Amino acid sequence: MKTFRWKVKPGMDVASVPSVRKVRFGDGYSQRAPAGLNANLKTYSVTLSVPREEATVLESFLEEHGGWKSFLWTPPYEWRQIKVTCAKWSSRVSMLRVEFSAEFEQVVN
Amino acid sequence: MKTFRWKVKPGMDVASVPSVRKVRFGDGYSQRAPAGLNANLKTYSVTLSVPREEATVLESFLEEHGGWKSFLWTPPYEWRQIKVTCAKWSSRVSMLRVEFSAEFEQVVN
Amino acid sequence: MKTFRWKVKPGMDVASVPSVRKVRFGDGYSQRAPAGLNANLKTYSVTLSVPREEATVLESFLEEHGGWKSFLWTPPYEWRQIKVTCAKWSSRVSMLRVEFSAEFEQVVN
Amino acid sequence: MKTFRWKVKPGMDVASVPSVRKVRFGDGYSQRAPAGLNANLKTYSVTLSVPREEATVLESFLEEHGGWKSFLWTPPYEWRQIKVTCAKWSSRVSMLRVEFSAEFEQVVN
Amino acid sequence: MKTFRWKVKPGMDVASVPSVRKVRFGDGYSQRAPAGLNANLKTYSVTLSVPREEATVLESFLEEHGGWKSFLWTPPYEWRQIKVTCAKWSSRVSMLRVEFSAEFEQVVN
Amino acid sequence: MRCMPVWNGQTLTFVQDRPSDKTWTYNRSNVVMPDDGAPFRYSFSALKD
Amino acid sequence: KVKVSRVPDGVAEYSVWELKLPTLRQRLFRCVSIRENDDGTYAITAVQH
Amino acid sequence: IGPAALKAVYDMARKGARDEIQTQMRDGGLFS
Amino acid sequence: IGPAALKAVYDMARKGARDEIQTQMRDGGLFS
Amino acid sequence: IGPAALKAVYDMARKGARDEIQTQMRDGGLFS
Amino acid sequence: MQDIRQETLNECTRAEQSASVVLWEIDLTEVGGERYFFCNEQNEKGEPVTWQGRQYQPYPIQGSGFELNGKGTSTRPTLTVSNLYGMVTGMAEDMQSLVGGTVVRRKVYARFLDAVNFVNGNSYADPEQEVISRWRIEQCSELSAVSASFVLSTPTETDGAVFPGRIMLANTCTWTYRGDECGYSGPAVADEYDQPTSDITKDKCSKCLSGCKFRNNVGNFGGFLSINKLSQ
Amino acid sequence: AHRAGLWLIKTELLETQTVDFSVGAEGLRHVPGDVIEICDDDYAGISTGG
Ligand code: SF4
Repeated sequence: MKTFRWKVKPGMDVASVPSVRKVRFGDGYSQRAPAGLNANLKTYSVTLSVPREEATVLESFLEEHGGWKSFLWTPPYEWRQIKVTCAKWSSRVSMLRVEFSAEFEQVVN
Repeated sequence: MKTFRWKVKPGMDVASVPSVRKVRFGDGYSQRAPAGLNANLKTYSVTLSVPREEATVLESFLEEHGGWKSFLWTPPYEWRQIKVTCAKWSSRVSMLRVEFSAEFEQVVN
Repeated sequence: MKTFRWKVKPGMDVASVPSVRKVRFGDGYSQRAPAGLNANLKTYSVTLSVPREEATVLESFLEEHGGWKSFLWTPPYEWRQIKVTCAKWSSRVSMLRVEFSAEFEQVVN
Repeated sequence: MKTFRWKVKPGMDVASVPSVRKVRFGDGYSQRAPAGLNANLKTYSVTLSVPREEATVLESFLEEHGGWKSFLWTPPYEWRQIKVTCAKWSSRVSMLRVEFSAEFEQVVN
Repeated sequence: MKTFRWKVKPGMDVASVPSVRKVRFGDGYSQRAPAGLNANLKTYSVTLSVPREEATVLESFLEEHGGWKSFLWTPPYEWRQIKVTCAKWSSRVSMLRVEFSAEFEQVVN
Repeated sequence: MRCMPVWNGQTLTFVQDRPSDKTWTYNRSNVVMPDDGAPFRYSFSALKD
Repeated sequence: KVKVSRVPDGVAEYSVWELKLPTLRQRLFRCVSIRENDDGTYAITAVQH
Repeated sequence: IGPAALKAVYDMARKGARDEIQTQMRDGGLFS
Repeated sequence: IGPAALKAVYDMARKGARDEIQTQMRDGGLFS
Repeated sequence: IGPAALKAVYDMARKGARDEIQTQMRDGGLFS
Repeated sequence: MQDIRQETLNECTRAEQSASVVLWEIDLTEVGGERYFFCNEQNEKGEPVTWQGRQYQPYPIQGSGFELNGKGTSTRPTLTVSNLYGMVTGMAEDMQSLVGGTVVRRKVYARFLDAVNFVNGNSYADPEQEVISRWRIEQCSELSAVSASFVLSTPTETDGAVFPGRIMLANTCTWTYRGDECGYSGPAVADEYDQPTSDITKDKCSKCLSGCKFRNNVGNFGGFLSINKLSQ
Repeated sequence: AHRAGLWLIKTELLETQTVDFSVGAEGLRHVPGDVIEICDDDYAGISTGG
């Protein structure tokens, strides 16, 4: 499995929405319990800035995996290696730099 | 049950909406009555910033509870201990500090 | 019936939507007539600024009535005592002050 | 019927949309015809400001008509007396003056 | 096939979203696979400004192709000739120059 | 015997068609006003019915 | 304002009143369905009697 | 707009189904 | 989105009802 | 919200139609 | 009219009212289980709601669709109750899907609720004010890890019933064994395969003429012998 | 038999109207078969209730 070696920019947004089972009719008694083992999987909203020449390498790396294959990446948030998948990314070309925006989703497999 | 220790940055938003049963008659007359035996429950919305090293502790604390376990916390609004549960949260990772944004619902359980 | 003795801040918004029965197909002849006697009931959007210590009293006053019970209040707009109900209110706690937002609805009963 | 005497602030918006019957054929050919015998009716949107003491008079005037009676008014746009009905209106109560915002639709009745 | 000659101003947005077939199992396990045999296709969004006299040439060129014919063009992003088609476009006419906005979808046909 | 068998809350009761006196009066203030503005909606039987 | 012959005991404010003229004829009805609703209201259907 | 739209559409679908059956019952329809 | 959505959903419900009745009419259905 | 809403409403209408037919078939309904 | 008490009607009339509480009771005595009490909310003191002495337990349960109409089909209300913790599964594996038991529903205004619930007590407490209705569970439409949904029905339903109900058969007896009509009460005689036995546990009539002759009870035979000669 | 036919004829000649309305929080008293009176101001044209 290939690894992601590029460096992210300030402002990463880590969104966590745990999966839970809750039952509550109206305002009555409420019961909650977890849905599974790996309930909490975070999605990292990263931002990358690379020159004009090095945009092709990053674009090729993200394209060859597609939305299916998963690569290793070590988030700066917690410094523990995880397996993520990039399903969508948008590039804003400038005169001397290219800015990338993507969402990496943690996966178990 | 463990207690929430970290402090909350100013700007906390306390939103409370009671539940009532309304019937609207012909000429502006009406019937109003409370829906349930128990009093209403508030939804404190908080924002707090912690250093980069201490962000892992808070993230792990919120992660272990999932979205189904409740922890004690004394809101600055009224200064009385209550039971709150955090269903979802997010963080924005700057250079020196991490800023968490979460909505603490109140549950009587 | 308890009374509301607090003072509102500039910008109070009075919205009136008279209840009327109108029938008109396409661009044809149109007929209009009132729906009932107390057709026009105004809803007042108020904002209150009170210190940290006095927030508990106002919050208790609004919570005790709930969305059902109605209290007496004399608006600064027309200076005539009316019966209103507060169905929702939100607090924004700051370092030294607390700011309240609420909607008072005139009721006949 | 009573006449609207108060004056309007600059910024009046006059929106006139006719009603037509269109059929779009194959290659850009079409059929167009007016829907009704009578001419279209404009929808003047006005805003006006009055002192605190004179706000009650205007509010009572708009209140007695409800949303079903029409009053004469000479818009500055064309300077010809017409028949208008105010279905809804709002007011923002400042410290010295009250600002009304309303939509006077034109009716032939 | 005709080739696109006019140049694109900075700020070009390249959006690429692959197509995948995802199934989410119980405990966070999943199945991922590409939907189709062919690689994904990007959708460049461009903005270009040309003088008033040259605006007619570009407008006629884009009108000739309609929304069904494709023309060759070499994006500055990667510098490899591709087949693109413009389904819709717009232009804002100033005093001296006309500014166009269009989205060039990539088609393998 | 022209009675409609309806299940009351607790027992199965039979409602016959014989003259009876009124129970309660509902004016325009007792009934709910819909957004349409019509408290009561009346409908009639068909010609061929 | 009216002036009734006698005032029944404890006629509270906001209580329903009806005027029964001798000229007008009563409009009776017969319930056939009462659909309990979640809002706390009941939908009542009737047929002429 | 959430499950409430689905529930409302289900109620309207059931009403339409009853109306269609009653329409088809009369002379000329499928059930006649 | 106003009553127009209700009317459109009602028309689609009636169409679905006719289609379902015709589907159940053939061999193996409820009406067979 | 596009044709997908129409397809979903059509599916819900068909489900409601089947449910209504099965409800009517039992004792007291139109089909009984 | 239901004979509702006067105080309940006075409460219904008023403009501002107290909370309306529905108290569910699921009875499984006829099937063979125990009666279970549930309620949707806790009281003001964070304890189970106490009505009379029952002390209904807090549990997420909702019942919707109740109606009073005799023109068309039966009513068939719906009741939804959650089993995140697996209670409904435990009742359904054991008591055969909770089919046949009774469900009783009471509507009591919170004004008349027992004085134990409120921290300051209730001076208007009156245990006689309630509205009761009985239904019978019909089916378990769904059972999952999140919730479980039953469909109720009236106790007097006519779906599988045919009126005359008694068939004239040539070789088979329709009575119930040792019942009122068979009128046999004596020592165990034979098995259901006309094999001699003496144990009382495995004594069953075969509903055949030999099975009846084992009892010397030919007089009360349900069937009518030698019809098949005439029907032929 | 004649009365059985006459009942249909008379009930379909005389009673030809139905009404539908909603009554809130005090419908506990009603069960099918109750006979109620409707005082509609718009129908009669004169104020009869309040
Ligand atoms: S066959 Fe004889 S003993 Fe057996 S059930 Fe019938 S009547 Fe009773």
